[PDB]
Amino acid sequence: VLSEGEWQLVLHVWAKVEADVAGHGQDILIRLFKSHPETLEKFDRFKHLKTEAEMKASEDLKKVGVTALTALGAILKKKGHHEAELKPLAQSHATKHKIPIKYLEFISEAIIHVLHSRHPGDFGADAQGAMNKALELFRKDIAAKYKELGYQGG
Ligand code: HEM
Repeated sequence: VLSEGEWQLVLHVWAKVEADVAGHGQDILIRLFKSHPETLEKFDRFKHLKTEAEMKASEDLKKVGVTALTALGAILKKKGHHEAELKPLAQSHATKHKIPIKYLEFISEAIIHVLHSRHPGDFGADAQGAMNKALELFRKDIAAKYKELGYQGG
């Protein structure tokens, strides 16, 4: 799917994320919630967080962000050979929480935005394209695992 060069650009910027998984996770979630507020409804433990400062102060939100970016990091490092990592995540998202593919599109946008905000010198056009392809492949494979479980992802 992705070229070896595209994967290298993906994993190069991901190494920058790993310098501060918590801070990236916070900014991505807060960007997702501000750009698409309906996504905040999937997090009942976050309903009382009304301001950006309250979200940044919530260790719970921070930990949830770290858990997400950790799983995505492990998937990206498989360079497309991620069935074993993607199936449990698809099941969690399709049976417990029911997350539509469109919401995975929303957070992908927030991921790209935060990465370019923090690392423009390591996230120009070729790298953005590479990361977009990797996230597209993630969403496409999650969608197929969704259907396999009987959840159509809408
Ligand atoms: C790249 C995108 C995402 C990744 C990698 C991801 C990953 C994860 C992981 C690893 C868990 C923990 C599951 C477990 O231990 O069984 C989780 C939980 C969850 N995810 Fe996602 N997720 C993503 C996107 C989203 C989006 C966009 C939403 C909602 C808008 C969402 C909602 C949830 C919820 C509600 C939970 C359960 C956490 C809790 O309620 O305490 N996720 N996610």
